[PDB]
Amino acid sequence: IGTGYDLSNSVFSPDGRNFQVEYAVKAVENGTTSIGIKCNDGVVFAVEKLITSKLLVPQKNVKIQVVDRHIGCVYSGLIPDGRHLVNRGREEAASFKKLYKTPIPIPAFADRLGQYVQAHTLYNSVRPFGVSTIFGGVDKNGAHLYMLEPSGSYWGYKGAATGKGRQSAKAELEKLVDHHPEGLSAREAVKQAAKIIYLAHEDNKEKDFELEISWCSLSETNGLHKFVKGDLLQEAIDFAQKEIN
Amino acid sequence: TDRYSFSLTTFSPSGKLGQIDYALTAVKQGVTSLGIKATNGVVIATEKKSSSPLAMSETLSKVSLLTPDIGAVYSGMGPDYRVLVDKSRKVAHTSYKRIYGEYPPTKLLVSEVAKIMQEATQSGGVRPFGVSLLIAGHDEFNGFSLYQVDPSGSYFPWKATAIGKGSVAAKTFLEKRWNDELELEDAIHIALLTLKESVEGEFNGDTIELAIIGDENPDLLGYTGIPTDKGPRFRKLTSQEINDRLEAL
Amino acid sequence: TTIVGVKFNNGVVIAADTRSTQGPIVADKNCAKLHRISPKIWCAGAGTAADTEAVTQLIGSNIELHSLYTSREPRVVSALQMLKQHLFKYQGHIGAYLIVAGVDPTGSHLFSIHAHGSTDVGYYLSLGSGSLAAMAVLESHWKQDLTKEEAIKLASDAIQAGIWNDLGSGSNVDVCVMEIGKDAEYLRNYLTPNVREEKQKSYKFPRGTTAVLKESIVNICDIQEE
Amino acid sequence: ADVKGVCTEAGMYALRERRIHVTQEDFELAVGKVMNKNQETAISVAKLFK
Amino acid sequence: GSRRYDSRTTIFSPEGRLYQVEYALESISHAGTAIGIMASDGIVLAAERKVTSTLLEQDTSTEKLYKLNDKIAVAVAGLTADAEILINTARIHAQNYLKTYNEDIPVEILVRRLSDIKQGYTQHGGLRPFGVSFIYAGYDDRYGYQLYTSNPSGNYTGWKAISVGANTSAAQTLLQMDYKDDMKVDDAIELALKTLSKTTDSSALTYDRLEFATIRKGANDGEVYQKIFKPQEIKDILVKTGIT
Amino acid sequence: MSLPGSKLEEARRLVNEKQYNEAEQVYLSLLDKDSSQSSAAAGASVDDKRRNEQETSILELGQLYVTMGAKDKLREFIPHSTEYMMQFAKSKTVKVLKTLIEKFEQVPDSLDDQIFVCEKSIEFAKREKRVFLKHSLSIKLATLHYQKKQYKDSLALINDLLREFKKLDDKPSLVDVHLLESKVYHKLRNLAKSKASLTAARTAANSIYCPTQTVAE
Amino acid sequence: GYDRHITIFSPEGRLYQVEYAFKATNQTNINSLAVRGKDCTVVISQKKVPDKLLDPTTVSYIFCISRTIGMVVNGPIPDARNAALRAKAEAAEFRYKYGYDMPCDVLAKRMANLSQIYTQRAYMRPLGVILTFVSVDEELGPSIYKTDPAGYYVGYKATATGPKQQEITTNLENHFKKSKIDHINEESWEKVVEFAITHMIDALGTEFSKNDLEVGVATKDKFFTLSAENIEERLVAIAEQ
Repeated sequence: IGTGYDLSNSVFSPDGRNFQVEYAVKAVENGTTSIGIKCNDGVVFAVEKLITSKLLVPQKNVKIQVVDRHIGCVYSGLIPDGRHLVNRGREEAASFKKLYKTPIPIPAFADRLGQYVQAHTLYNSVRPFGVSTIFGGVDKNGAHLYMLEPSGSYWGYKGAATGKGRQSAKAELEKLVDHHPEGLSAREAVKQAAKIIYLAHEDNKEKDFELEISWCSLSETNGLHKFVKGDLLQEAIDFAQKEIN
Repeated sequence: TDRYSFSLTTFSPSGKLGQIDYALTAVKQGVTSLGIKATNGVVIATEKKSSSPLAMSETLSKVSLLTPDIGAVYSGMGPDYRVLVDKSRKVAHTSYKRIYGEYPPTKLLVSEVAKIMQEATQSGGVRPFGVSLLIAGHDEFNGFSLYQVDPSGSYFPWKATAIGKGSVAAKTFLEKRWNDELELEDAIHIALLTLKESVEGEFNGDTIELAIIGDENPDLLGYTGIPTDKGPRFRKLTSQEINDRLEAL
Repeated sequence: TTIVGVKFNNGVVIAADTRSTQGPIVADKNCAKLHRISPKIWCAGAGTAADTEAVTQLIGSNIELHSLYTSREPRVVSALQMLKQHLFKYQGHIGAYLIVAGVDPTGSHLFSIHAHGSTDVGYYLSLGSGSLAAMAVLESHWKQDLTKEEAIKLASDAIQAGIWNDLGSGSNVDVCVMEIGKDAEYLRNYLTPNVREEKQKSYKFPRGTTAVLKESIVNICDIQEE
Repeated sequence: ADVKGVCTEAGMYALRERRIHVTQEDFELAVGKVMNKNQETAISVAKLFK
Repeated sequence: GSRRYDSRTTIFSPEGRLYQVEYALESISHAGTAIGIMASDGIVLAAERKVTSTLLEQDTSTEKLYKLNDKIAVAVAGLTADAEILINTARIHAQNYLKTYNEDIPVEILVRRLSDIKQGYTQHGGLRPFGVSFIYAGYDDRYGYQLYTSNPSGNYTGWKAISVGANTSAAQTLLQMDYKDDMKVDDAIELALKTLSKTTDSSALTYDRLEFATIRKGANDGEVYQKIFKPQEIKDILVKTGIT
Repeated sequence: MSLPGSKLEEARRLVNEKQYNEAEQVYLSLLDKDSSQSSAAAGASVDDKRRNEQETSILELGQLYVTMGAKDKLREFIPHSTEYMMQFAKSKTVKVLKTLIEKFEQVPDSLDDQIFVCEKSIEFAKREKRVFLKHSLSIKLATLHYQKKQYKDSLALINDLLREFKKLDDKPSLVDVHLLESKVYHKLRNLAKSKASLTAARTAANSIYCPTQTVAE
Repeated sequence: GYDRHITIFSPEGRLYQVEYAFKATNQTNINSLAVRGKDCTVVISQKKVPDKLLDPTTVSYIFCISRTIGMVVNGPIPDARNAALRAKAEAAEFRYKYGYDMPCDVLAKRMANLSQIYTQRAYMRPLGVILTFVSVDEELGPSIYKTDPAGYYVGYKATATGPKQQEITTNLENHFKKSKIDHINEESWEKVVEFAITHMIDALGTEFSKNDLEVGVATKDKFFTLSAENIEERLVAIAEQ
């Protein structure tokens, strides 16, 4: 058959597959749960952020970084690698903002990152990214939500998920879209993001976790990406307890 | 990035250059093509081949005009011919049509495309082209001349030759049928006759692409009234015209 | 040095005169200023002589390459788009003033270009130094609808009267007629109005009028044999 | 080798026509047939191995 | 990884030695034979083509004789494609020394320049060698006729008579038994045909497999004339020497 | 284009409708039109330059001759039909000529006459043209000397054809020369040499480039 | 040990590395069937959408590269967007430097050269996609050009792609033999959509609902994709056939 086929990535294997990139989906598999609920008026990201020791500072680490003022980007897998992919799209977005003076569309932005991860798979000299991102936001064309696989694949989504608890998450997001196949509220969807992080914490029920939630919504936030904090965040927390009881 | 700056043609240990040897295998996989040099023209000939009949042959090309006085026809890989035809037109303008104002002689242009060959038998990150070309033409001082440019990067002047999968049988037929006076019309009868024994699939005026480098046609010149210039010497034969000469066997 | 272009129904006619001047002195009595960008696209040049020849040559190459790589006939608009770009990047240093006429698959076209890389359209266009003179005759006698016998006259008369109202004009009026669906007809010297008056005295000297200090032979006809 | 094949092959046409001796014409049939057979396999590069 | 697919063409072996230059010379021993003899009134250059065919045009071929400048022509034996490049370099450099000093380039200068070029590739760049062997026939006023051989290592050595290509051992031995110091071009014409006749792999040597050129000072006005003989004069001079 | 078709179609139709006497005037009319159209003297009767139009015209001038049916006049046209062949001077000169000779031979208009036409063709082919055409005609000319029962004249081409295709062997045209050789030596009536050349034809027709027809004969 | 690990030749004269691309194309299981109508070109393709959670509007394999050139993609979707981006870009550039909208013929040869260079590198992976470019040209009429990872391309009377395309090739070939006219004829584009859909229902032995079809038609001076609402009006039009 020939020996090789796993030392680079601009080889193809004899079956037309990759390696590194197929190996790269397993790098993403060790990551933290991260979900996205597409509501009618925006997106709600929520992410399990583990308190891995009692020596971490609570509510001072984040894995939800904003790109421009209206696109949240949230990742799992290799966390340093993941900041670099967000960093590239802050340069790309900023270039778009100068040239055309409008906030980069979600379909335009999807297109810009996508190429980038794909470009690293075309050389033997650059390591393919081992992160999967969920990103979206609100632009002038409505709300959209994207998941970008490490393979440089992305699609539209109504709910997406990544990490270890992707098995429970994917199953729990089918239920929420069969409760409301006619759409759901962005106020409401905060509370559901809470509920589907706590059920997905059962692959990872060894430890204890901090839930971080964010939203970009047209009718409560005016289409700007902000963090879910204060009293609203504690309501969602109390919601999740009562459900898992 | 690029870190491939090391040659992938390397000396083999009992001698020879291994990539260029291999690439000549890839020449003899492809179609069969031949050229006969007369005293007033050169004829070149090839067979079309498709995936299915659903392909058109009308938009396909395998014989190309490099300059109006010099055509080419290949046997080997389709992809490599396609880019190398375009690089041939390019150097022919850039290095003799901007410098001496006119199309280059056949000896000169051949020498340039052998140097295109040469710089992919060498340099990094490249393998040899996988075609062998006949580059037939007419210049004003070496007459009609037929060449064979090869994966080595050598050229040989010829008087009739063949390349491709039926090369071995073709040239013996052509050794015995050659003569030291041929007319261009008499040249054609040889080339068709030989190409009929190397085809076993369908035979038509649409599936044999035939080209003459005869003598000058002012009906392809595009204009009249500068008598200094004399029209395309290169003239690809339409399907209708080829078909009569097929019956003439 | 004037160029006319007259667009008509069936094609387009372009005509110019053949005198080259290098200042007050008349450098050449005949020079062809009608250039061939492609077989169906003739242009002519006005402005500086040394600058016109050189870029109608340069793009001659570039458009030919284009035509063979697309495997389809050239458009006129292509020659003009490559030309506009080529002049603007030197910012009008190279003085080209061309009138580029041509038939293609999309009817007939006639265009003018100026040295900065200005382009205008027109069904009558005028350029050069004798422009002003040629414009005047044209503008009286044009009308919509011309055939080729009509049009070729009108271009030829405008250049003819353009000769006697310019000083950089002179010699023979050349015409080139590009029909639609037809190979262009280069009628060199269509109207010859001026001919040199026959000298009243011959001036042929004897042999040996001149003196020879010394002389010798150089042989470079051959390169010597063994 | 081929020379010896032209002799056996000529003897086989003596059988075909039911002659009693090898005639000159048997050599003409031999030479052609053996040659067409030898050259076909050289120029088609095919062997006796399948 | 890119490093994974690197040959390393240009490290030493444990012997102290360059595999790829050795192998290059291996393949030039396959290639066509070329012999050069420096007479005391010319240089005769003669080379026998490695391929032949009767359909092959061999009447205006000059794929072994290449002129570098007006007074220096070379015979080629090796990778012809590699040689075509350096012949065209050489021609650029020879013309260059004439442009800037207005003086005929010495044989020594052009030969050393070409050698160092080969030399650059075995030294660095990670590239394969140029497998070419040149025999240089050249004239200069200073040292008269000068004769020279260069190898892929990019080293040059003088000769009075030398043979490269196929059958080097055989050709070299023959030259030595015959060679005298008092020889003109006529003796040289006879020897060059003759050694080629002994190394040949054809049942008889013929003119269509010979390429042949001389450089004589016996051309008129005390000038060097480069003559590449036409195949029909070669056939003539082949009747004189009684080879055929 | 338009008028040449009408006239040819109508002439054949009339052979098999009304009469061949009546049809012959249509063919006569068609003939005049082709000539005139050729060197612009009636055009083509549909406008437009010669171009493709002359190519069309020729294929149906090859349908005009020996297709109307036998006749003393049709005969006489055949020595002159070969003049229009030498004029057309494009691709189809050989194509028209080949099909015409075969058709002329098939209809027996007299021994005499076939030979005359053949000789004129080989002669034309003797100057310029193709040696391929020449040598092919040589095989037909030979056949007609055989039909004449001048077997000394046929033999002369046969022996000639043969020496030539021993420098151009493995050829189906040499199967034809061997087979014709056998026919002559039958009718000179000695069978030693009749057998000898037939032996030559069987070895050389084993090429798979020989048609159903050669084997049958 | 290294001859089937960069795009250099093998002892055979083949390039296995180039060949593996052709074995990657058919792993997406997406079929395409494309016929040239009378004055249109119609291409119909599947649109597999596996999970419930994909938003179906976004799932596509019909990319608009110009007004006159669409491009239909069989093979993995990363390689699809990079071939698609390079195409749109080259279309803009052509417009820029030559002053007319790009004709398809030229885009076919342009993406072919880029394919060719990708198999004469050592640091570039050939894109494993078969793209079919459908158009209506004003000089050469409706055409189909199919490019492939090697860098060969040819025009087509019709063409199909995917792993069941051997089947589709059979139906179309019979169709153009029996009729004896190189292109399908019917004046209205709407009805070439109907004929085309029948030939995919016969060949694959499967019916198609509105979310399973995604149809692109290049007519004159415009390329559009039919909304899934409009594709049902066509599915009904097969019920009266």
